[PDB]
Amino acid sequence: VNPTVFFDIAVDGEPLGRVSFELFADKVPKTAENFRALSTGEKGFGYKGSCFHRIIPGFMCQGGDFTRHNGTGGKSIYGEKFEDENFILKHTGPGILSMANAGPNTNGSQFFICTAKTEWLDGKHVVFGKVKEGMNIVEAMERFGSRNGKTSKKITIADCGQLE
Amino acid sequence: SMTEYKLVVVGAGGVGKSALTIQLIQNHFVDEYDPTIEDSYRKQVVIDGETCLLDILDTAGQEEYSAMRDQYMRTGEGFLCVFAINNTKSFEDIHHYREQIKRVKDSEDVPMVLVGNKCDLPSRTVDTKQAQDLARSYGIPFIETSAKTRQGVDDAFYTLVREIRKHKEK
Ligand SMILES: CCn1c(-c2cc(N3CCN(C4CC4)CC3)cnc2[C@H](C)OC)c2c3cc(ccc31)-c1csc(n1)C[C@H](NC(=O)[C@H]1[C@@H]3COC[C@@H]31)C(=O)N1CCC[C@H](N1)C(=O)OCC(C)(C)C2
Ligand SMILES: Nc1nc2c(ncn2[C@@H]2O[C@H](COP(=O)(O)OP(=O)(O)NP(=O)(O)O)[C@@H](O)[C@H]2O)c(=O)[nH]1
Ligand SMILES: [Mg+2]
Repeated sequence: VNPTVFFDIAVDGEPLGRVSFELFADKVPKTAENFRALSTGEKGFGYKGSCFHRIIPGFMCQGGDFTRHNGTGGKSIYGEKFEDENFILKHTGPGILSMANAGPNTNGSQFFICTAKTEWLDGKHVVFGKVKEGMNIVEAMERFGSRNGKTSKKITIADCGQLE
Repeated sequence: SMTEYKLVVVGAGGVGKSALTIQLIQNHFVDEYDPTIEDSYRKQVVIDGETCLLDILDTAGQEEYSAMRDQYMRTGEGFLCVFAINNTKSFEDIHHYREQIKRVKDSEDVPMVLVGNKCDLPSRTVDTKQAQDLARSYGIPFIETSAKTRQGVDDAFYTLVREIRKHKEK
């Protein structure tokens, strides 16, 4: 019974659409639980209101810094950082949801959604979910990105939570 | 108009390439870590009485992308080769950057400055004489810097321009 969560995406405050994710709790339960709880806001903090700060067309959309809103922060429900749970799952193609990090065992809240296969990240970033519905919303986000990832409009998680 | 100099800042992840560049350009320092994809900056300066424009490429130290440096090494005119004085591995990583640069330029005579950054920290593992000896063996200047205190920041970039001038004025 893998949980499902959603992001309602907005672009400079204007609704874009909903992306939903399957979280692979069957393979990466600690990492899935972190993302699930951050999506509900149940710890009193989480993804709601935060932005996708790095969008690189052809590669990925990255977000999740809800503490500094500048791409350097974020925190997990276990502490500022937690360990790499496992590297069972690979970056196989568009839609893969994986943890950002600053080196081994530095998972926080930042995550990325692939828009292509990124196999050179295998074994270094923990894959823990995939887009279930609304992949075309992630595709629509790419036109607000750039070569180095700086975005040209504010792409926000206007709302988020867990689905039944 | 003033001469433009294409400077490229290289070195291992976390040595302070970006902090040095942002201190030079924007006069501030933060201890947050924002690992670089690729950034470019411009600043005009006066060096030895002559005004010029620094075009600075701040490169990624992210080690998995070492095969993606050829284009910026071809375009760059001089290289700030940065290590951190409290990180011996980053000092060892210098040699490979210089080897790459020498291969792209087909030259032992490439404008380059060796920068030992984070000299404000008490946890030093690379001594000054060790870095001075390496720079001498490369035939290039060595400067110790702190992006946090601004020690040596202007000097390191200005010295690299002086090296480019010496290479393009013979
Ligand atoms: C060399 C240029 N270049 C490229 C790249 C590479 C390629 N290829 C490589 C693969 N080749 C195939 C084998 C043939 C084709 C050519 C093409 N063009 C590019 C870009 C567009 O050229 C400018 C990249 C890339 C990535 C980095 C640095 C430079 C990079 C980099 C820096 S930091 C990081 N990576 C991990 C980062 N860490 C943090 O953000 C920490 C912040 C602080 O603590 C929490 C938070 C993180 O977790 N992610 C989540 C995962 C995706 C990742 N960001 C990211 O953005 O990757 C960008 C990109 C484009 C996927 C890769
Ligand atoms: N004490 C001190 N800390 C420094 C100094 N320069 C950089 N730092 C710190 O070291 C960390 C990494 O700095 P940064 O400039 O991002 O390094 P980088 O070489 O650009 N890393 P990357 O290759 O990933 O882009 C940051 O936390 C920064 O504040 C310095 O001179 N002194
Ligand atoms: Mg940097």
